[PDB]
Amino acid sequence: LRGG
Amino acid sequence: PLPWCPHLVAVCPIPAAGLDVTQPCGDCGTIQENWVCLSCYQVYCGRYINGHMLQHHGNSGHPLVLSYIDLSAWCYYCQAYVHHQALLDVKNIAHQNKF
Ligand SMILES: [Ca+2]
Ligand SMILES: [Zn+2]
Ligand SMILES: [Zn+2]
Ligand SMILES: [Zn+2]
Repeated sequence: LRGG
Repeated sequence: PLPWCPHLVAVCPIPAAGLDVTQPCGDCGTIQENWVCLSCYQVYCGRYINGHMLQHHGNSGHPLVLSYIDLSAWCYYCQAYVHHQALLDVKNIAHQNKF
């Protein structure tokens, strides 16, 4: 769930 | 989550041609979890796939990227999801292409  | 960030200034106009949410990663060609860069509109895979958008960030410094899976926008510098009415159009254009 960290973006990018 | 952030309701604004100082990197929203870097967001460029949506290409006149629009978006393609099924576009493959420009480096590995996967279709799994791709993101689109809100500065240059190149498409690369997420950091849980092969990390090519992260690589793109490293090469370009472009801050904000949009997920083709759930239409969340991530800022690499703020290290957070950002939601703001400046992103309304791009998310709608992506949504419309997706559905
Ligand atoms: Ca198009
Ligand atoms: Zn890739
Ligand atoms: Zn870019
Ligand atoms: Zn930011």
